[PDB]
Amino acid sequence: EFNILLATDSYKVTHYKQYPPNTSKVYSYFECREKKYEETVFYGLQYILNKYLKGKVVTKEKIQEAKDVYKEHFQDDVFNEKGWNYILEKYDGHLPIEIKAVPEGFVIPRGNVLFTVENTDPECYWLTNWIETILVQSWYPITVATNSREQKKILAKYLLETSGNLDGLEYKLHDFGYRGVSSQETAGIGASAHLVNFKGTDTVAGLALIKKYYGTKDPVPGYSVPAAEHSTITAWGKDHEKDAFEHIVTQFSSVPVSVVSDSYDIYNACEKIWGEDLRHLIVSRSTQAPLIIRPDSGNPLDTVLKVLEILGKKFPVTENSKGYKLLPPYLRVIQGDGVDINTLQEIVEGMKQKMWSIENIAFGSGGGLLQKLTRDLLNCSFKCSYVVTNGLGINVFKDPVADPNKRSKKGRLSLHRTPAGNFVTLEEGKGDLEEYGQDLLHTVFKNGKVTKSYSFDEIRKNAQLNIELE
Amino acid sequence: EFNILLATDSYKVTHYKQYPPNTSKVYSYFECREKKYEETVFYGLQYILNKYLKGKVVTKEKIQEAKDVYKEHFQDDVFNEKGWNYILEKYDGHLPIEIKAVPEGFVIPRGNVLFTVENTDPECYWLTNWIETILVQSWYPITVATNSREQKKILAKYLLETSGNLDGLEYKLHDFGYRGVSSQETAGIGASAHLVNFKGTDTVAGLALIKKYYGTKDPVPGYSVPAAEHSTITAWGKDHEKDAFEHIVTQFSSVPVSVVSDSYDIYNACEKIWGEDLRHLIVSRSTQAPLIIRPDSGNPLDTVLKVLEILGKKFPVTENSKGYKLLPPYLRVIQGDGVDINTLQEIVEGMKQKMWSIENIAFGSGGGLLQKLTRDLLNCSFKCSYVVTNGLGINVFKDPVADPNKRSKKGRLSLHRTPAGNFVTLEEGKGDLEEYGQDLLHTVFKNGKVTKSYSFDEIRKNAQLNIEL
Ligand SMILES: O=C(Nc1ccncc1)[C@H]1C[C@@H]1c1ccccc1
Ligand SMILES: O=C(Nc1ccncc1)[C@H]1C[C@@H]1c1ccccc1
Repeated sequence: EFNILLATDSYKVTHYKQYPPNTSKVYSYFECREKKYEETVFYGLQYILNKYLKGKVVTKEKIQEAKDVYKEHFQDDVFNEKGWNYILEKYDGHLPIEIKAVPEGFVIPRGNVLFTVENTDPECYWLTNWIETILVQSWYPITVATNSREQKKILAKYLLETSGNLDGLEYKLHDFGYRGVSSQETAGIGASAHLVNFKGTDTVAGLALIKKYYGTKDPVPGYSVPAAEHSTITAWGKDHEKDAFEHIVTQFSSVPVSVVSDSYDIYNACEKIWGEDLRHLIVSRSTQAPLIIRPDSGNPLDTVLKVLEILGKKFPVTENSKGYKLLPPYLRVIQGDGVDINTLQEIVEGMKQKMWSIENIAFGSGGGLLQKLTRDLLNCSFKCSYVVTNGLGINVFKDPVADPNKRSKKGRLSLHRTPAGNFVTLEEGKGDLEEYGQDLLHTVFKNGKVTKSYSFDEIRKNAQLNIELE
Repeated sequence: EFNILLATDSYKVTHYKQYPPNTSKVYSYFECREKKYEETVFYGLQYILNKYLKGKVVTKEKIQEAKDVYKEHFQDDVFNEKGWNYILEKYDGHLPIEIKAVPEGFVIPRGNVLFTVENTDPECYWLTNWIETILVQSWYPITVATNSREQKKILAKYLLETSGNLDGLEYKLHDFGYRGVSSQETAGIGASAHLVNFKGTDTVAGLALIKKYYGTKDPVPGYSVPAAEHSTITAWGKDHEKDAFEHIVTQFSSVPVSVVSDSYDIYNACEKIWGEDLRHLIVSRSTQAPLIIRPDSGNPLDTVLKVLEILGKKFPVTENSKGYKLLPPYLRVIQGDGVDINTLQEIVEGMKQKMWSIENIAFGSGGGLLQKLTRDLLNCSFKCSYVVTNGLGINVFKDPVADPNKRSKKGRLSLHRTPAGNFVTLEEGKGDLEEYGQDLLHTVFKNGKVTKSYSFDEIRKNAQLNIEL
């Protein structure tokens, strides 16, 4: 049982006593603060609204539980029982909050308002920032989606250059991160964010999240193929690696199959086992059912290049129309060790310099894709910009003397199109002057109800690369 | 509804067809592989066993659900419906698996077996590695607990050096990480791991997890105090920072209170607002209720030193018996911006060089404590080391030519004390020779039941520092 009264930073329990007396409104906003990663994919708020914020989220039992915990946690009675009881009694436990947000999947430059939050009842001035903690966790799906999309840009650039098209782009970066994230819940959220950009995942948790909170026309948003792990090779005994390989490709003779080949000696496996002993089982395969050789150790670039060099001398290689080398269609490689945005770039550039088409390769990324990310990467941050006290609206902000990068925006905010068609965030309520047309934010949550939402299909469309659009 | 059939890496769905025919046993183990972090705190498995693995985890509906998902996900029928149905029918959906583990809270050098997993029914040879993905997520609480403990070592060293004792050590690193982690579930897990070493947290989710899965004799495992955020200062208006400060310290006059002081100018706030205008509200406070000034921007070391310098000239400073400067007991500082294990070390060393006692300072850490960690830090890894095929046991392993650091252990494993009192992992079933005393791994899970559990108090005792001991 999730309890929103226990889902905030402890200190926020004490904030209702700290605001100016007679404050009726606290209005706050989220941005990926300006400080690469020049643009961000807005994704993941819909999950939070539906799972945690909507409907009757306050009960008598939840109030009592919070009261009991905080009494011990603070060694003192500081919890706002009356304020929560008010929400329970007046609104049947629905949060009197309004949230406006940019559409999910939208690609927005850094330093723009992405969503805003304010209380709709003056008694609940304290509620706006109570829910900061839970809303700020949107940093994670935003950051995974953004970083995944940046890798898609790299792949698109090199695939286009070496092959002349973008065929298969959406399968070129595969999610291997299930074991390498910090929890089951994180796995689902992160995998779903990667699927905004790609269709390949082994993190099964992502599928159910998308189906429940977003939805797609297709039965599932992501796909995989049969593949070995070291245990299914090594279990055969060291002297029987060939027997393992033969068994596995024969079991999966009519679908693609990935086979980890570095259990003992990746180079021997490629040149002698695949390239000689079992070559007859590989050259007979369909182009719809390639063997995908998987190295998993060594310097990622050096190993990929050597694997390709080996395979190129054992199998028929062609030269595509762009002048790049191409393995036969029944044979491909996947590099799934040590892959992050930096090493991805290094590998594709190294392949290009050695005249290997990016058609030859796919990438798997685990920790690099879903775990090795923090809220600091995009400076995802939630701040109060406007309050009303004694009936007077005041534009408020922070501006620390030793770090201008932490300055926050002032007043009521709105998001607009500029005359050149770019985004601009207007501060100090200046959107009301109507010199920049209509506010692009939409009300997505109001008084316990989700008022606007997006399918996963629409999110994917919003998050497309320009090069995909053209 | 969590469905264990959907809680694995997709490729594992296909592995039942890949093992050698006539394989009746797959035995696997977890270690923090040797490659700084020389010893690791084993913590978090009990959470996973109880939340996800125990009891009736297979149902007819869960089997059909997985069958339906995998058909679309693979565009093919590759799912082992028969194998899962066997578990449902024979074991009432309880997993025929045995897991043996070192006690939670134990501090073990890198490269040792921490837990092992094996099937208890020959039909379920494939199940051992099905659950690799979910068990390997134990890397997270192990790594948080370990990294938190390493920071405790740094704090203990410098606190002892500058003050002569370790009073308050368990409150010196406070968890600020709730907003900076990737999910609600991660928040609870990570916060609980930090609480193995410390008692201060604002990540409330950690308390409920500990209460549910571990338990403590005291009502709660972690504590906090009232504190401001920028919004409760800035809401007063730029020209009214002093009014906000005054209101807040007066509201919380008899308890400790942390007040963020850098909204506009941290140095002005310390020297003029706290140090002059409101000084009378500070020097009147109890030792049990200090003002805790909180900078939150600028170079962490430079800002801490400048804050201390300012306060030292506006408030009476003493020199303790070790020769280090000490603020009055009603005034302390907390640095809660940009703190990780590296910058923590930098700050305490810088303070020491400038003759400031570590008694003066506490640290808050958020992303650095709970998020900026990966499975690679301690090389947490799960590997098959033993199989039985055609009734014969075989010791198995990987040993990639280009990376000896990825070599895995061979055969049946056990963990023992050495004659000098250290730890050793015995391979190839050599523990059976009985030359190294009892195996330190205990059965914690067998056939759907959690067979051995630890309280959070026991875990804390096991994870103590030597200096504490
Ligand atoms: O290579 C694989 N899958 C694959 C390959 C090519 N296209 C799609 C999926 C799986 C063996 C890789 C894997 C998957 C999940 C975790 C760890 C390793
Ligand atoms: O300083 C604080 N708490 C504190 C201070 C000293 N001892 C214990 C807790 C809270 C204001 C810090 C905070 C807490 C949670 C998230 C972000 C920032």
